[PDB]
Amino acid sequence: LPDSVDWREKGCVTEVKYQGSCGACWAFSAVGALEAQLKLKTGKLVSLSAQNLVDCSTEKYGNKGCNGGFMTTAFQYIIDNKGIDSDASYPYKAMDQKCQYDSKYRAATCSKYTELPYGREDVLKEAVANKGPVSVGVDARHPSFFLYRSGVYYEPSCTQNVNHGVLVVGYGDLNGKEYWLVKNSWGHNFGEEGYIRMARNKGNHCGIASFPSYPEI
Ligand SMILES: C[C@@](C#N)(COCc1ccccc1)NC(=O)[C@H](CC1CCCCC1)NC(=O)N1CCOCC1
Repeated sequence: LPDSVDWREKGCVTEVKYQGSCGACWAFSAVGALEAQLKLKTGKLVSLSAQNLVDCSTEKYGNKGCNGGFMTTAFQYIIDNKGIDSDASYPYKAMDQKCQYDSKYRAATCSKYTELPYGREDVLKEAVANKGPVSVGVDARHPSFFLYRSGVYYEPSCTQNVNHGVLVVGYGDLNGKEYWLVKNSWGHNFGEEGYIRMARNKGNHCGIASFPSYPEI
């Protein structure tokens, strides 16, 4: 496997989004993963509608919109629905709205998704290298997480009790510290222009490899 990977260098990652006061991290995590697959398949990089997921992949999928959801059930919604609209056609309002999906604005489809084995960072590395960005959940409730600015994030108080959906778009080594390159959805003001390098091969730090999954087209 390559020593380092950065899907941003392959034009497979869209701009960092700002979720605001709506707990739609799971939706942003899901579309980010599909966006990479879409690019890989069609050659075009297009942001997908996180709102579409918020408004439509709901109760039947065990999701609660601005109050939380799952990346895997979101993927299944896209599969069941036969598509997801583009972010441009169905803009993010950081609010729970009535489902307004319209296939005339479909920008991607999904045929299946895969959930990686719990806590295996070697398997996650392989997926990130061979398949593309992977949706994951991390424990982001520690004060240090919000204040992250640079370097490789390592928080002794972190746990494998995950609560925030984000996206791994690569991995590498910085000054002797292995890391996972994570795309967040708290805008460009957060961390490194919206990204955070989280400790890798440090005993599944913050549960990063606890619940990984990726979709395919
Ligand atoms: C709302 C949230 C998103 N957005 C942020 O959580 C609160 C929070 C606040 C600040 C910093 C970190 C986390 N999380 C979710 O949507 C998480 C994502 C999920 C991803 C897979 C692994 C488990 C976690 N889901 C979630 O909270 N629910 C799942 C569905 O029922 C409702 C609750």
